[PDB]
Amino acid sequence: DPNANPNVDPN
Amino acid sequence: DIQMTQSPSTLSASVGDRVTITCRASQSISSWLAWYQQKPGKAPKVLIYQASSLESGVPSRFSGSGSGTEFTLTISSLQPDDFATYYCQQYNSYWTFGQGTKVEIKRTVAAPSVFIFPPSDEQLKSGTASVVCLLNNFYPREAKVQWKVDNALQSGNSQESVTEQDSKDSTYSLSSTLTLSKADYEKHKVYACEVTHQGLSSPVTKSFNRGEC
Amino acid sequence: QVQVVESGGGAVQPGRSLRLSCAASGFTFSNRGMHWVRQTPGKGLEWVAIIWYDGGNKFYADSVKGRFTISRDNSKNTLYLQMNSLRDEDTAVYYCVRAGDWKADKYTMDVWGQGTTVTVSSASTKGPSVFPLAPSSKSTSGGTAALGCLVKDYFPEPVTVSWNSGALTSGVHTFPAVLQSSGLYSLSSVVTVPSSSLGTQTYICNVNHKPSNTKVDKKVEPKSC
Repeated sequence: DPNANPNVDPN
Repeated sequence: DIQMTQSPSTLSASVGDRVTITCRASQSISSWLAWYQQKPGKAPKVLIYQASSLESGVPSRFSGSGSGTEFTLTISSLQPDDFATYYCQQYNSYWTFGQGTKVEIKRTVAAPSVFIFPPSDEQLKSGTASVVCLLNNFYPREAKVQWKVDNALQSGNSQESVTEQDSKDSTYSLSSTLTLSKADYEKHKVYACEVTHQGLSSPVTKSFNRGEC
Repeated sequence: QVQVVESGGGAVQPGRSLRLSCAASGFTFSNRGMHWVRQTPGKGLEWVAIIWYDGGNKFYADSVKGRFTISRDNSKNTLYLQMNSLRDEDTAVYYCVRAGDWKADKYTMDVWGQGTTVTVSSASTKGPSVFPLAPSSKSTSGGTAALGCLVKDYFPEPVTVSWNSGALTSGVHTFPAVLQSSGLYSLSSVVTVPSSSLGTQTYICNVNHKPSNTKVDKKVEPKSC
């Protein structure tokens, strides 16, 4: 998904 | 692809008025709607995300509402710094923006201060003479600026530019630039700018004689 | 401050290429997704591309598919946009935008840069000339003096003007440029100051025309007339 989280996701 | 439609395209309001901007999505975007604020020549800044969440540092007079296909941006008490264009944006499928709503501010009449600048010696050395007439911090925007050279009204050798409304006092400023060749500039003596405006009881004229500066 | 600064925009001929860069500061660039967005007066704001924090996932608007490429160098805190096969409809202000990190199912963008202007054109780049608008009796009224700088004959847009290296901002009006009949632009920047201190204060206009890498600092001297 292009609208999914594009940043670091630690959890 | 999801299309966003804003209404109205432009609105005029006074300080203290409640402003309501609407944004409609072509299909449901749930609460995935962001609002941005952009001032002329400046970058957009985010105000609201997830339809109603206020970003850190954004004044509380900005409120967002809606879900599905209908959304509203509300400015509870319009301030001079709220002069801007506001854009909605869906982030349900990729990112698409509305066309924007320009917010202009009505205020009291303010007469301009008038200044005139002869051409610089540096530019005259290069063969061109630019004469600049400045109208500072006036309202409304309508103003008549006429060039007179040896008391003769000019036509076809001037260009005007006006600023956007000021973020603090909601006024305009305007420049009128008379451009002549060095040879033509030296054929005449008196250069004058006459300004007519609602805030002036009678026209204001600023002038100089070529060679005194 | 969270900040992104675009660079590289200028005049480019149709069919040729141009690379834009975006310098990030004030946040951990390596941990954020990034966008390119462009703006025009008519078609408005148009999303161009996105890239994941690690440089892997990339998505593009159909309008630029096969011609534009997004990339990033996390060690240099820089975002790139390689633009090939440029057309007239690619003329716009190009913004580099940071992805917002608000916890949710969907994600968008928060902080934008000042923008860089790409002008697709066959006309040549020309740096400006800067002339003083000196304060005098003819530009003084009610204890206030006006002064400024005239920036003439440049292409393409834009020119930016600061005063005293950014330390002077109150009372400044930098006018929108006008289009001269030659196809070159011109603008002026003015400021109002106390007439009482023209003898002791120094007013310098800082003109930058990044498309031509022309930077001019002009001290505006008062005239004795």
